[PDB]
Parts: sequence; C-alpha cells; structure tokens
Amino acid sequence: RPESELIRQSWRVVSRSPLEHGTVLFARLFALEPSLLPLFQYNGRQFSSPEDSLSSPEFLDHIRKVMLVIDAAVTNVEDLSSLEEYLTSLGRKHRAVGVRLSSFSTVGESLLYMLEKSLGPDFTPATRTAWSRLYGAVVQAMSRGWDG
Ligand code: HEM
Ligand SMILES: [Kr]
Ligand SMILES: [Kr]
Ligand SMILES: [Kr]
Ligand SMILES: [Kr]
Repeated sequence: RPESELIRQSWRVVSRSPLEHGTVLFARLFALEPSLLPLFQYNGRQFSSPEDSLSSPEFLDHIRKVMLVIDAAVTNVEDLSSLEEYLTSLGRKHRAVGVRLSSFSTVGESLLYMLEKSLGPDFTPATRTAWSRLYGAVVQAMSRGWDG
C-alpha cells in the first residue's frame, strides 16, 4: 500500500517521544470528553481535574501502554488480523472499566489531533485518511469485546 508507508513515516517522529506525544492525545481527549476522567481509578480515587491525571504515575504508564498498542498496529499495518484476538480482549477489558464503545470515536479524533499538531504541514489529507482507516480497523477489532 502507499498508506502503509505514510503511516510508518508519520509514526517515526511521534514514536521517539511517546509519553510527550500521548500526553497531547490525552489532554485533547479530556478537553473534548471530560466525562472520561473518572474512569481512571487508581487506589479507588477519582481525578478531579485533567491536570490531576498528569501527576499520576499510573496514568502516565497508561499513556505508554496506549502508544505501545498503536506501535503494534503500525508494525502490523499490512495485516491487522494478527492483532485481532489481542484487540478484542483489550475491548472487553475497557468495557469492564466502564468505557463506552462510542468514546473510542473521541479517542480517534484525539489521535488525529495529536498527529496533526506534531506533523504540521506533513499531515497531508492522505496521511489523515490512512490513520483514520488504521484506527478504524483497530476499533473494529476492539468492538468485538462489547459483543456488538
Ligand atoms: C477512553 C479511553 C480510555 C480509557 C478511559 C482507558 C482506561 C483504562 C484503564 C482504567 C485501564 C486499567 C488500568 C491501567 O492499566 O492503567 C486501562 C488499561 C489499558 N488500556 Fe486503556 N483506556 C482508554 C483507551 C485506551 C486505548 C485507546 C488503548 C490502546 C490503543 C488503551 C490501552 C490500554 C492497555 C494496553 C491497558 C492494559 C490492559 C491490560 O491490563 O491488559 N487504552 N485503560
Ligand atoms: Kr491529560
Ligand atoms: Kr489511540
Ligand atoms: Kr484515527
Ligand atoms: Kr491506530
């Protein structure tokens, strides 16, 4: 595909500082959907404000976990069927923590935001379209974890 190379090339810049970049992604996510904040319950406590999440080692570790799953989809961009079972179970896990499948749409917008902001003029509409398709295929696999 041309799209596989566009994904690989765009990811390279972002993937070298995944926490910095994932921090943009989550900052955007909470600005768009503040109701996601309480779902991160570590030692049974709720973050009051988005800035609270950024001082939590566990929350920051979760950002790294996200960027690593994205990294695995990039590695497997030419066939995501090989991550499908892992992703379905990732979905079931998120269902169990309280995340609504519809919130993954906001996550997708946040990812695209973070890419746009990091790549600037290099985030061509083909690059946008490629990532939208890759993320959509990830979410399709994850959705199996909600049943349907
Ligand atoms: C609305 C979005 C999300 C929320 C509220 C959320 C919340 C959580 C929570 C509470 C956990 C369990 C505690 C933890 O390990 O830190 C978790 C685990 C995890 N999440 Fe997320 N998450 C979201 C999106 C994502 C996305 C998009 C990915 C990957 C692309 C991701 C990857 C993971 C991984 C890899 C784990 C470890 C799961 C395991 O135990 O095997 N999460 N998430
Ligand atoms: Kr954040
Ligand atoms: Kr994501
Ligand atoms: Kr996306
Ligand atoms: Kr992705």
